Amino acid sequence: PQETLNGGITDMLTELANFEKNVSQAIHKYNAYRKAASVIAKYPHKIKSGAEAKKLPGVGTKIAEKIDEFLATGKLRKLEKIRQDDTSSSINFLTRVSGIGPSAARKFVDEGIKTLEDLRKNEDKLNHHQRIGLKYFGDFEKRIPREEMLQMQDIVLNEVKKVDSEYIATVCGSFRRGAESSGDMDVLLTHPSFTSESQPKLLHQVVEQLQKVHFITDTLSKGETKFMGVCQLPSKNDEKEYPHRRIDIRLIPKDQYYCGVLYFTGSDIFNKNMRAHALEKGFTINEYTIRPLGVTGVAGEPLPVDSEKDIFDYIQWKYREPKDRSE
DNA sequence: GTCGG
DNA sequence: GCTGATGCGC
DNA sequence: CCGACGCGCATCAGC
Ligand code: NA
Ligand code: NA
Ligand code: NA
Ligand code: NA
Repeated sequence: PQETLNGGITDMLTELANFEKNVSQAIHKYNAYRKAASVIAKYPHKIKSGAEAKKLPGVGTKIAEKIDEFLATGKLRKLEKIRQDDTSSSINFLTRVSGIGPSAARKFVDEGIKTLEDLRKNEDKLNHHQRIGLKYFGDFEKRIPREEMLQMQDIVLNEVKKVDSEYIATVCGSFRRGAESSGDMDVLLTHPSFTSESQPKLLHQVVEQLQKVHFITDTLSKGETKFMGVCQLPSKNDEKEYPHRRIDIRLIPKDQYYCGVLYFTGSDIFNKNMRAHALEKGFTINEYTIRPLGVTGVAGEPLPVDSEKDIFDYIQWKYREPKDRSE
């Protein structure tokens, strides 16, 4: 299907989704709208009525009614109204800043802070994360072309190996599945010395080396097992500099590493299907391990996993290449 | 808002 | 000061 | 009808 097919409807549902999440603070409604937009975005036909759309899982009575209004009038009165609402449109907007969620956006708008310009004039009211989100507001909304992700991976793999050749690092996400672009860089890291029964500095050493070579430019958060920050590729001589990008690095116990790589590689639809299969096969798979299930539903100890394939073998599933994990 | 036990 | 709740992003 | 739809880190709220 193509955007122009039911783009009006999916755009409408997505906009409704955002107001539910950022203004009404109804996360489940936010996801209901997203689910509806997704199922419709995959429908290979230009919808002619709400009834037609209602046959799709995720589209109920209310969304069907909204589709009827949109099809007959080319808009939704409720959406048009909230769109022009100064307060709501501002709260919704501010959450685009990383660090500013529904609560913060609401507080800011309540005190007259509604724009980036306003945020810029009120630095003392923003925490460290929010300040970084503001500074890179534009860059963070740009996608990362695969070619750049490759350049970024080169650097990450090189520096990690440089700190300790025994580290194992894997860039996951859609990138690992072959995507032509990514929204950020997700790095999974492990070390043989680190197991579930196991140093509290394995992550630090890597983050530090990446900062030393000036790849990592800012830190949103950093703990013993998870780092979230900002990075930027070196500027091509006198050529325009690259935009700053979001990068996360997670340290995971060796014995849980591949369940992690499998999970963070996705896609989400694939994960859902694989776990479903695992269950019907007597196994339960989460991001950390795969465990057998007894005849009464009791989970046993986690099974040994030394590769993604081990996971597939357990559930009698043929190994699936990342490129083929779209679903 | 949608689904389903 | 410490402990648990909350916000946030994923 | 009516409940469902996980966790690390930064920071706050309460003691
Ligand atoms: Na439906
Ligand atoms: Na935000
Ligand atoms: Na946001
Ligand atoms: Na070595």
